[PDB]
Amino acid sequence: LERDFSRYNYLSLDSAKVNGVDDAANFRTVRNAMQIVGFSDPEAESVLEVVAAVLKLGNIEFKPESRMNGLDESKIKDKNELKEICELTSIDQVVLERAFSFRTVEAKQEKVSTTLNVAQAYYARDALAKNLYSRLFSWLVNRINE
Amino acid sequence: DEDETTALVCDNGSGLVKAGFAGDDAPRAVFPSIVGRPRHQGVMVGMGQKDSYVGDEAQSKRGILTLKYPIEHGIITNWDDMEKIWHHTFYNELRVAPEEHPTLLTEAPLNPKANREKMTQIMFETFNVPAMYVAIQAVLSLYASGRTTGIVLDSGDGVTHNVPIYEGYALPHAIMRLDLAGRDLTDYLMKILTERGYSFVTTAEREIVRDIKEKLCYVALDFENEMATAASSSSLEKSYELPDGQVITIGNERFRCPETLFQPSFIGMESAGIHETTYNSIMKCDIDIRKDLYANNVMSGGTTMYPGIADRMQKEITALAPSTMKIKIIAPPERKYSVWIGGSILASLSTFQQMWITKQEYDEAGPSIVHRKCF
Amino acid sequence: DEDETTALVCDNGSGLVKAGFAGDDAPRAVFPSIVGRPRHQGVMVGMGQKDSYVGDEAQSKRGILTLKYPIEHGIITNWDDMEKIWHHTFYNELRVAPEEHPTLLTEAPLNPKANREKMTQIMFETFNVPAMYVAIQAVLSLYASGRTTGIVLDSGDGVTHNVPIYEGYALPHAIMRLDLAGRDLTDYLMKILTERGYSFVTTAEREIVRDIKEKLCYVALDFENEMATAASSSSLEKSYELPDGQVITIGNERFRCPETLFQPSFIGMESAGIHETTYNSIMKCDIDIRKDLYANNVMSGGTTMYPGIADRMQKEITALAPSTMKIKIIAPPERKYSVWIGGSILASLSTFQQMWITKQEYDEAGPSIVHRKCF
Amino acid sequence: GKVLYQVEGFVDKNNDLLYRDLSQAMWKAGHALIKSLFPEGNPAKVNLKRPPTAGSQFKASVATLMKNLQTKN
Ligand SMILES: Nc1ncnc2c1ncn2[C@@H]1O[C@H](COP(=O)(O)OP(=O)(O)O)[C@@H](O)[C@H]1O
Ligand SMILES: Nc1ncnc2c1ncn2[C@@H]1O[C@H](COP(=O)(O)OP(=O)(O)O)[C@@H](O)[C@H]1O
Ligand SMILES: [Mg+2]
Ligand SMILES: [Mg+2]
Repeated sequence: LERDFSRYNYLSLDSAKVNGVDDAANFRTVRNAMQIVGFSDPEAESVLEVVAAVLKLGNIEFKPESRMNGLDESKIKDKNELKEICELTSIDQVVLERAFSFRTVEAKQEKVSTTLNVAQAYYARDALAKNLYSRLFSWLVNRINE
Repeated sequence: DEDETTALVCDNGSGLVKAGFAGDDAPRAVFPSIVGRPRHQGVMVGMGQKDSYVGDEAQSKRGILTLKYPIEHGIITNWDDMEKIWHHTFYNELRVAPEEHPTLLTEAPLNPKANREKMTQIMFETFNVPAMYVAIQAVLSLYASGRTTGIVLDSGDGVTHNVPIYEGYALPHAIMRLDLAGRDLTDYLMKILTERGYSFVTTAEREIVRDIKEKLCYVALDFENEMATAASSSSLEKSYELPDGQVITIGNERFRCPETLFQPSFIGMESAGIHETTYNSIMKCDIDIRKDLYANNVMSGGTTMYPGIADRMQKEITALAPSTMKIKIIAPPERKYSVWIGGSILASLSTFQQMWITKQEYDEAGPSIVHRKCF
Repeated sequence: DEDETTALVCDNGSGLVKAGFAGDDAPRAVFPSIVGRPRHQGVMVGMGQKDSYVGDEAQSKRGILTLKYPIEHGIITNWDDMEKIWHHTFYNELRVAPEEHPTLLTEAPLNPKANREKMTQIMFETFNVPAMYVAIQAVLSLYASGRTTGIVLDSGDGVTHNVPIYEGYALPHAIMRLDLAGRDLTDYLMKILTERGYSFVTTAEREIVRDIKEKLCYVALDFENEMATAASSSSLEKSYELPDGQVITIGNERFRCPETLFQPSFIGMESAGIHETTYNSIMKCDIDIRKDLYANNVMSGGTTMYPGIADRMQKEITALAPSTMKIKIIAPPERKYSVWIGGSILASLSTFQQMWITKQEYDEAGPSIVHRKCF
Repeated sequence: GKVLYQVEGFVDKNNDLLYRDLSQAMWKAGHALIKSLFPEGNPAKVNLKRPPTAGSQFKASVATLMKNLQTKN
């Protein structure tokens, strides 16, 4: 993770500071709060890897290509961010790289990979981020309720 | 059964029944539309032999059956056999009650009237569906295409047809129907395999030739250059192991089989070909539509899963179309199911739910109700 | 909306609605006066198809519409369609409330009485404008001309008309009205393009021929010299790329299309022509006016945007007028909007503000109030 | 009262398109937490119908809450 708030797609410089509230003290308040409610010490770091992933997905952007003729392929402009997330989440890079631009239509016994355009690549990226953070949040609620 | 009462989409086009629920990206049941009946005596007592085997089971037991497609060229010809196909579709493959699910049947454009009327009669009277809707198949291919503007061909097993649509409006005076499709290419491949020396005449052997067509055939770009290329050497000659026996070795038949789809004089059918019925279907539209058709030429159905049919298609249409036009052949890898997939998208629309043909109004009006409410 | 309550000027002449606020040098809304209605079935469900498309949107979607001009020869013929044109004018293009802005409508001289009466009825009763004023269009062209003395012709899409004015005083006994304008030249260009070999008969193709007329036609000075020049070689022959297709190549039709405006026997209309109705409109005035008319012959409206119509006009009138007269054809490049622009200048006058026809006196007198207070 | 809704961005913020290969792709993770988050990601069972759109998800959540509040006082 970088540390400047202009360096992230989901954030900006214009929202970095509530005038009277600092984020570090509340951060230590949370990590002190997780010890009472049963969250273990590698467990909270394992959750912060997921929150790190949700922050880092937004820096992936897409461009169109000429082959094939239709439907038109999208590709990643630069895969530094893909390499950092795929090393971070312990996923092979061909799996997620193929998982941005294509989708398998799987019939009764037969499956095929088809192209998504640029806009639907942004919707699959946005939906992957907020669905990942959402199911993380619901899992935290289940872990508290355990 | 199903947890919901979500509507069914049953694409039963001409040679491969594929069906499922609405909202799915792929059909849950894909099986060939065959009815096999035994032609030999049952000599083993108490085995459990049936009267007729349907679909995939008839494809397995095909060595002792005769295989009858109940639907040919998009027209249902054996209504009791097609009743077995639908009964196997809802009750065996999907395992669902049709009385709780609306069904979305597909037909081809320019079909007989008694096809859709009697299909409506069997859907409401025999299976007792709550609502049905018969829709033109290439329109559904344009739903899964993600476009409201484009000319579509699907090329099923019995019928290929161009439907040009501009801004959501059908152009029914420019719909082309050509009765040349994959079953005719299977029969022509049986003829030219008989030319090489392999005699397939049995309906099971016809399915073997269909598997040769699906696995080894491809569309040439220049038929005389690939023809002289195969005449030059053994570069493109590919071998196929037959079911339960020897290995055949086929050469130019790989591209002479689907070239009939571009040159219908091979099977003796006087027509213009798939590229020229596409171009004539474009030219029978209004003029200020035409470039939007050329930029959205959709080739998104069945038989057109050959390798190199999009390059041949863009070559022939680009040769026919005037210059400074952008000809774009939309040929996704979602083909062979996109007519179903757009069936799922059409059934999943909210404003579509008034366009179902229900009971009570079928029961008011009779089987002509589709000619009121279907296109 | 608008920051002020500045009066609107809505020039809706016969074929091109152009409108805006007073005090502007150019109208903020220019769109063709068409209403397109779909003639084909809507086959895509839930797209967002409308009942009728108005103006520029109907010009875009014209491939699947039929186009109906609600006003022909300066006379409104479809009042519900013209209500759609005005509703689109105030609410869609200008995006303003007509209850807060006075409106300045334009008509042609020698019009039907129920035109201005029912136009007044729709302005006050349907749209609820606070004040309106219907004015003769060529008088407004003389406002933007910067003169109080001159004879004016505008030549819209449906009507050309000469209004001679001397020292601010109208000469209404010498007003000429000729119902020969750009839509008739479009139809005659459709006929002679059919003569060459290009068959345009569709209303969308009629708009294509209108675009050919606007882009490639010009007025010859000597029709037989340019006619024999085009008969000599391919010097003046110019090509036009059609919308969504091939390239046409037109020759003498470039100058046979607007020569109908000088020789109305081409379209079979028995009249004197635009130069001879201008000259007869001069000669029907008093004698000591006439030279001031010749020095201020104003040609400042619509159809007369052809290349070389001012030279042909000065040639024909100078041939008709006696010698030692200074014939000056005032033809600015501010044409096709100057009838609107003088609408803005007339609406921006201080002493004009008592001449508006308001409520309360329309509400006292009824729709004949224009025949009290308009010319 | 008459609440004014700005229509800028409704379609971009209703789209919840997450499909099969994303849940499979994160199911094949070496991180056991992310694999624990996505039980739908196994290719050894079919991935059924997708819970798109997000408005139907929120309608489903409010419907769940109203099935919660009805059996209570
Ligand atoms: N991979 C393939 N390549 C060539 N031909 C194929 C291929 N798959 C299917 N076909 C042919 O297309 C036919 C099925 O077409 P389809 O569009 O599924 O028709 P239906 O309308 O009945 O759904 C098959 O029966 C077969 O002849
Ligand atoms: N550049 C041009 N050359 C020739 N004719 C034109 C040109 N521009 C417009 N026209 C013709 O003039 C008509 C526009 O006239 P206009 O005065 O705008 O009509 P209105 O009286 O409705 O304002 C169009 O219908 C078109 O046929
Ligand atoms: Mg089908
Ligand atoms: Mg005008």
